[PDB]
Amino acid sequence: DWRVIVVVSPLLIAATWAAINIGAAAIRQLQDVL
Amino acid sequence: MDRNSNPNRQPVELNRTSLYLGLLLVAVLGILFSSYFFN
Amino acid sequence: MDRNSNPNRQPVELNRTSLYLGLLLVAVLGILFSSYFFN
Amino acid sequence: MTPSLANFLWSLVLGAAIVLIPATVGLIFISQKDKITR
Amino acid sequence: VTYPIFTVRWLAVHTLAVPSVFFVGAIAAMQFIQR
Amino acid sequence: MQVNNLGFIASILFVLVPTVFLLILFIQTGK
Amino acid sequence: MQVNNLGFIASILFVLVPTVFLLILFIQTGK
Amino acid sequence: MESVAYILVLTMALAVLFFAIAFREPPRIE
Amino acid sequence: MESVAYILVLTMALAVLFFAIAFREPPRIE
Amino acid sequence: MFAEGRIPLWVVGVVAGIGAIGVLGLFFYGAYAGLGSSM
Amino acid sequence: RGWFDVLDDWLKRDRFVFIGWSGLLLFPCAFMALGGWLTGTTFVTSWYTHGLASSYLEGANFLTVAVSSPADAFGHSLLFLWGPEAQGNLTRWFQIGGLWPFVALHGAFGLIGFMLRQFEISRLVGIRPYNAIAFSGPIAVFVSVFLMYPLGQSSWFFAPSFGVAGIFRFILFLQGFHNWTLNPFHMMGVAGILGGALLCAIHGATVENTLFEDGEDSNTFRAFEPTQAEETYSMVTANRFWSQIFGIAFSNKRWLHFFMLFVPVTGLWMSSVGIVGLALNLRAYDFVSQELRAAEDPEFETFYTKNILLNEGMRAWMAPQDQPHENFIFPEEVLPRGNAL
Amino acid sequence: ASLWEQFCQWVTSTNNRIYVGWFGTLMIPTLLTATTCFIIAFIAAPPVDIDGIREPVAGSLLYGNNIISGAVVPSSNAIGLHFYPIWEAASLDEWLYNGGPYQLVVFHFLIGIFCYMGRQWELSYRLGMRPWICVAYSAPVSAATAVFLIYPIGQGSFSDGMPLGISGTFNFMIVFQAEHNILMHPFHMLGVAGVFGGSLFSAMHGSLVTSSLVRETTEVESQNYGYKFGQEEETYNIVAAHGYFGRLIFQYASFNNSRSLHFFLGAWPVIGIWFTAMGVSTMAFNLNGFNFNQSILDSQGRVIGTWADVLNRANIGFEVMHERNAHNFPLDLA
Amino acid sequence: AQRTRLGDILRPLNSEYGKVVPGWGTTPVMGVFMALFLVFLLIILQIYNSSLILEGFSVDWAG
Amino acid sequence: GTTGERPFSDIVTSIRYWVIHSITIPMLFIAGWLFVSTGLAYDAFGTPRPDEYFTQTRQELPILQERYDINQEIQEFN
Amino acid sequence: MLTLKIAVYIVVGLFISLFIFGFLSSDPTRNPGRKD
Ligand code: CLA
Ligand SMILES: CCCCCCCCCCCCCCCC(=O)OC[C@H](CO[C@@H]1O[C@H](CS(=O)(=O)O)[C@@H](O)[C@H](O)[C@H]1O)OC(=O)CCCCCCCCCCCCCCC
Ligand SMILES: CCCCCCCCCCCCCCCC(=O)OC[C@H](COP(=O)(O)OC[C@@H](O)CO)OC(=O)CCCCCCCCCCCCCCC
Ligand SMILES: CC1=C(/C=C/C(C)=C/C=C/C(C)=C/C=C/C=C(C)/C=C/C=C(C)/C=C/C2=C(C)CCCC2(C)C)C(C)(C)CCC1
Ligand SMILES: CC1=C(/C=C/C(C)=C\C=CC(/C)=C/C=C/C=C(C)/C=C\C=C(C)/C=C/C2=C(C)CCCC2(C)C)C(C)(C)CCC1
Ligand SMILES: CCCCCCCCCCCCO[C@@H]1O[C@H](CO)[C@@H](O[C@H]2O[C@H](CO)[C@@H](O)[C@H](O)[C@H]2O)[C@H](O)[C@H]1O
Ligand SMILES: CCCCCCCCCCCCO[C@@H]1O[C@H](CO)[C@@H](O[C@H]2O[C@H](CO)[C@@H](O)[C@H](O)[C@H]2O)[C@H](O)[C@H]1O
Ligand SMILES: CCCCCCCCCCCCO[C@@H]1O[C@H](CO)[C@@H](O[C@H]2O[C@H](CO)[C@@H](O)[C@H](O)[C@H]2O)[C@H](O)[C@H]1O
Ligand SMILES: CCCCCCCCCCCCO[C@@H]1O[C@H](CO)[C@@H](O[C@H]2O[C@H](CO)[C@@H](O)[C@H](O)[C@H]2O)[C@H](O)[C@H]1O
Ligand code: OEX
Ligand SMILES: [Cl-]
Ligand SMILES: [Cl-]
Ligand SMILES: [Fe+2]
Repeated sequence: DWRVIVVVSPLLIAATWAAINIGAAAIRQLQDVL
Repeated sequence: MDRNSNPNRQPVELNRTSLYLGLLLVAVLGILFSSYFFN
Repeated sequence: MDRNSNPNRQPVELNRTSLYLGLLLVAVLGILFSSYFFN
Repeated sequence: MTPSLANFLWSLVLGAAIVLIPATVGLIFISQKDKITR
Repeated sequence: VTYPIFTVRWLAVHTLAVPSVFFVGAIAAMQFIQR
Repeated sequence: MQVNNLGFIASILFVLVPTVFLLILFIQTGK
Repeated sequence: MQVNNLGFIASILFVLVPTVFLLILFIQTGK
Repeated sequence: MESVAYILVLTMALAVLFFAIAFREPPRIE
Repeated sequence: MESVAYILVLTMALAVLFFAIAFREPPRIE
Repeated sequence: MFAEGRIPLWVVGVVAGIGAIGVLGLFFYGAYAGLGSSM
Repeated sequence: RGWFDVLDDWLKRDRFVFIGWSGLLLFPCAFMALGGWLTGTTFVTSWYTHGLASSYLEGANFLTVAVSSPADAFGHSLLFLWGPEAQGNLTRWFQIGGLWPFVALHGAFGLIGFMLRQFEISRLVGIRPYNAIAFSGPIAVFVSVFLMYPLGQSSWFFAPSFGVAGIFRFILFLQGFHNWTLNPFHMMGVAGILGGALLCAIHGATVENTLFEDGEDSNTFRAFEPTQAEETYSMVTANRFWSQIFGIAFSNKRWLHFFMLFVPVTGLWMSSVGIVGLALNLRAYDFVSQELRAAEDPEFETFYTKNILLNEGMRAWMAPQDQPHENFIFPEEVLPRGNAL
Repeated sequence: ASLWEQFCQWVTSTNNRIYVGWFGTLMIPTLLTATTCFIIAFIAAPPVDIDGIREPVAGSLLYGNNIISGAVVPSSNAIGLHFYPIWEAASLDEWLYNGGPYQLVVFHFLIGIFCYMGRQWELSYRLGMRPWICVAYSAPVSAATAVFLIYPIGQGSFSDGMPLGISGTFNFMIVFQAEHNILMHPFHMLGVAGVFGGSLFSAMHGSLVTSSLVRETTEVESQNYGYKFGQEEETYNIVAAHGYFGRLIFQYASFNNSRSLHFFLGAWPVIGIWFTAMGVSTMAFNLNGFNFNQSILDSQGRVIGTWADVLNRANIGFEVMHERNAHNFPLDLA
Repeated sequence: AQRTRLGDILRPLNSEYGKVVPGWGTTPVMGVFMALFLVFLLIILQIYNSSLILEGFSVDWAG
Repeated sequence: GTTGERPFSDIVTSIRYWVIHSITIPMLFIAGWLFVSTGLAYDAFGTPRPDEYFTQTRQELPILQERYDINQEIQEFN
Repeated sequence: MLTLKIAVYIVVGLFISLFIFGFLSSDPTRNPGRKD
């Protein structure tokens, strides 16, 4: 269903925005805690 | 006026034998009079 | 066998305030439930 | 073997796999990563 | 200073706030349904 | 049997009240 | 009024028995 | 005669009130 | 139901007897 | 604004509060329009 | 260090949200119950179970949305998503009222988890577990009302619906069909709740108005320190005030606070007992002596008999819509009503 | 010195077992009058024609009532809001038949409770306390005034005051719901929050204090004996209580200031009861609870039911039966 | 501590006060039996509840 | 008194939080919006649309009556 | 009835006058703190 695609795409976009703006420090923290 | 402790007050006692005697008296009086109370 | 005094026995207490509270509780429970007992 | 029997057994299996033992695995993993330093 | 970013508190916050904002968007949209 | 409708209350109180009087006096004895 | 014939005994005992329980406990207190 | 029972229990409660006020255990600072 | 009352009072007397024998105040020479 | 690198917390509070007021205002508006408005 | 000790350490770490072992039960079940209620009130209808709209999507508001009880046709079926009714169909599961047992059961286990949490945290910090004991009251209410009452009745349909107006409907239903106000157990519940509110108000005010002068500000709130050893208000002054105003007063702080626990908790427990009775239609509905007298004396009228008439009216007018599965057809002429109304 | 001064020092004396005070000089007579009349009427008052239709309602124990069903019946609808003291009746029997005892008891009781609130202020002033316990008591006073005076005033008759009885109270509530939908009134919802939350906070506060009691006794005696009246030290560990509660929910939701905590305990139920008293007082002017009857229509225009419609059905069932002989005309406006 | 003949007969049964198995002991097996008990209770509940329908019988007075 | 986590005020007054959230929060808002406005919610939850409470053949409340075959019952209700 | 009305009027007037003149008798002075 296309309705599924258009209801999901905002969620995905929020996910990628958060990732691209937090990922360096998030991976830093993940590695530090091993 | 002032409330002063009363020095005439005394303990009351009922020893165990007196308890048994009184309980028996009460029980037998009940046995006796219950039939007449019911009539 | 011998009858030895039991060292676990303890006094019970009910202070005056506890007496008033219990008497009031009993009285109000009676007030509440008497109508239903009579029906 | 009725459909409701199959669904009950499937409920046991899926309850385990979906809740009981991703949660146990995750809890064990994290407790052994972030460990209290005495 | 220099605290962790993701924590149990982070997850507790989002587990609530994320569906909350989703639901609020849904209800806002409902405000414009016509019979 | 058509007995007096106050018989049960009369008999029970007739026994009960002196019973609790004696019980009170005995239990408090030695206070 | 046609009330339950056990109402008087039930109510009176309902009050009386806990009353004497409390009275016994209070009066003996300090023994 | 159930009126008697009602009056009885109500009077019991009221008497308890009067005794609990007049003959209360005095609060004492010690 | 007055049979219940009769049985009750008789049982009260008998219980008093058993307690007065078994749990009597011991006579003690002193 | 008054300090560089961070938003004042009162500004954030004002903005979030206005957003919340707008959300509740939209819900109250919808009480009178569309579904559930008795019209 | 065994794996169990390591897990125990991680679960009991001092963090913003304590987890504990009880959290393993509390947080998923509580989240399920809350999210189920929110989902149902936002999206899910009661059209097929009750013939009612009960979601925001249908146009209902906060006061009228509910997670409605399931259809009476299912009796006391637990209505698992995988159960013989829904058979794994989520849409159908929503439509038959499957969300109601979902919320009720997850809420019951969440309540268990929360009380286990009270026990666990009390044990960890080294205090007595009287908070959990106090919480037993709300648990008794939830168990009696949301589980035992429908279990004694024909089905889950007659359980309260999780909603504001649904609860109001349950309340009025119990008045009209059970005469719940006449029930002595409910009156003890009311006494406990109103007494708890009274104790809360009077204790708060008494403390706030017998405070010691421990600061110089008109703002008395910062003349207290959590580590201070002395009482912040005068118990002696409070006791004198209430003794002279009311006749009696607390003199023991510990008894005072135990009483503040005792009153509402006992109220909840007594009302739960009454609800258990109503589950089996064991009502305090009537006073038979007054019924008989009124039946033979058409001039005997009391407030009790007037309330009986009100209940009859409510039942007749409400049953066809409240119980649609019964197909009650009450023609206009059989409806009781007074003159001109 | 002077006789009047001596009397003033006696009335305002803090050494009296029961404080009298100037408000007490009104409270005591009015409250005693109300109590005596209430007891006499509740036991032995003859039936009262509350609805003014010559349909007397038996309220007293001697006329067939139990404690649950007994009441002091509100005065007749024919009286309306007229003042009906004993001396305006042709005889005591007429006064009784028209519900005069209700007016006597209610008016004296209301004066008494307002004077009780003033007396609370007065004693707080004489003892050097802060003055606001009476403010808390103003909530129950507001509620009682709403149900005994304000609602009859707005409705235009003391027959529509709350009866002085248990079953009479229930009748009052049921009719009130039928006519005003008080359950769907937000002020009554605030009252429910007030009392539910007040009981909740009473249970939490008592349980947290009891939970954090400092060990001062043995396992035999009551822990209550660990507290001595007038002791300076604190009897429980508020820091331990805060640790427990701030871990039960989270740190910043827990009071650690006892003064703020007790202010919250006072304020929550008082505010809730003020709101519910105002709810009754404004429903006295027929500003009723929310009406969502037929608020949801389908696309064609057929009404879709909600729980509010079921509630309305129950209300109608109550409405058509209440005071079954009193209405002549189709609309229940009075 | 009065001795009686029956007391001496019963003495070895009340002699192991407080003796424990160090560590976790049989706790895993206990947990396994508890899980099996839970599944059993679920089965009989769902049968009684008519949420688990088996062939060969009906939950009804007729059997 | 901090249990270790960063204080909320510090996080929500920081620029990075707002760079993240001026996007994330509106996206969930309009995702819920689109959930409603596309009709997905109706089909997912089985909630009738305003024109589907009644059909041209069913004018009465579609109250479920059968104990185990509700799928077919709902289908015949339409 | 008239005797009753007069008696009640006198009783009520006396109690009200008591309350009024009592609060006029320098009542703010009757406190354990400051008397200015
Ligand atoms: C699960 C059972 C349950 C729940 C959740 C509710 C909930 C509610 N009831 Mg109800 N009620 C119930 C059972 C329940 N009730 C039962 C069995 C009866 C008798 C049949 C009633 C009769 C009743 C009446 C008559 C009324 C209510 C009302 C209310 C509302 C206010 C109540 C209140 O403040 O009290 C006190 C509780 C507190 C002061 C503590 C706060 C509790 C809040 C809600 C906790 C929420 C915390 C947070 C928001 C959760 C999110 C997590 C967070 C970290 C983000 C509330 C939403 C009122 C209403 O309808 O309002 C519109 C009202 O008028 N109830
Ligand atoms: C969503 C919520 C989910 C919640 C999940 C909770 C997380 C898991 C908590 C588990 C706690 C219960 C076990 C307690 C630990 C223990 O008993 O000893 C720990 C032992 C001792 O081992 C070893 O033994 C050594 C010696 S001894 O133990 O002293 O004997 C010891 O030194 C060493 O430490 C130890 O490694 O270690 C184990 O490996 C035994 C595991 C057995 C656990 C019970 C199994 C029951 C669950 C299965 C359910 C399905 C069954 C099938 C049904 C069809
Ligand atoms: C205007 C002044 C005149 C007063 C008239 C009103 C009388 C009110 C006096 C209260 C009586 C005390 C009863 C408790 C007996 C008593 O004396 O308690 C005394 C008690 C004092 O407790 P302490 O702090 O001393 O307790 C310490 C330990 O000893 C605990 O036992 O007060 C309380 O417990 C408060 C909680 C109970 C509050 C009960 C109030 C109930 C209201 C009345 C309800 C019945 C009405 C029925 C009508 C038919
Ligand atoms: C159902 C189900 C489930 C679950 C789910 C979940 C768990 C979810 C969720 C969810 C959620 C969790 C949601 C949410 C939400 C929300 C909302 C809807 C909100 C709101 C709100 C509001 C409206 C508020 C307002 C306000 C006020 C009033 C006060 C102040 C201001 C403010 C703004 C805050 C599953 C799938 C598992 C399975 C199947 C069934
Ligand atoms: C409370 C709170 C909060 C919030 C707040 C908010 C959310 C808001 C607000 C507010 C606002 C938002 C405001 C405003 C305003 C404005 C004004 C006040 C104005 C004015 C003016 C005028 C007067 C006008 C005039 C005119 C006219 C008359 C006509 C012509 C023209 C004009 C218009 C000029 C915070 C967080 C902070 C803190 C805590 C809590
Ligand atoms: C801060 C909180 C407030 C932020 C959100 C509020 C937004 C304010 C209005 C935004 C614009 C409204 O935009 C509105 O979109 C809806 C989508 O349902 C359209 O609605 C139209 O299509 C929808 C869905 O197909 C139908 O349900 C509806 O009956 C029909 O009118 C309206 O024609 C348009 O007016
Ligand atoms: C703490 C424990 C919590 C317990 C609950 C946790 C969630 C449990 C959800 C279990 C859901 C069971 O869901 C059930 O899955 C099975 C297995 O795929 C589906 O079964 C489906 O696939 C299987 C095989 O693939 C076919 O044989 C079957 O005919 C078909 O229906 C059921 O139709 C569905 O109802
Ligand atoms: C916030 C969460 C919201 C809840 C979820 C919202 C989405 C709703 C899901 C509806 C999806 C489709 O819903 C419809 O019903 C269920 C979904 O389980 C499926 O049902 C099918 O699979 C199940 C599971 O094995 C079996 O019982 C059987 O094979 C059949 O019933 C249908 O094939 C699907 O068409
Ligand atoms: C200390 C405070 C001061 C106390 C002083 C006040 C004393 C009391 C004064 C009350 C005056 C009596 O009030 C008087 O009542 C009579 C009753 O016959 C009224 O009389 C009128 O109504 C009555 C009915 O009640 C008729 O029977 C009568 O024929 C008619 O004249 C007068 O109109 C009124 O003047
Ligand atoms: O009086 Mn007692 O309630 Ca007030 O509404 Mn009209 O008036 Mn009667 O009718 Mn419904
Ligand atoms: Cl009526
Ligand atoms: Cl009319
Ligand atoms: Fe306190």
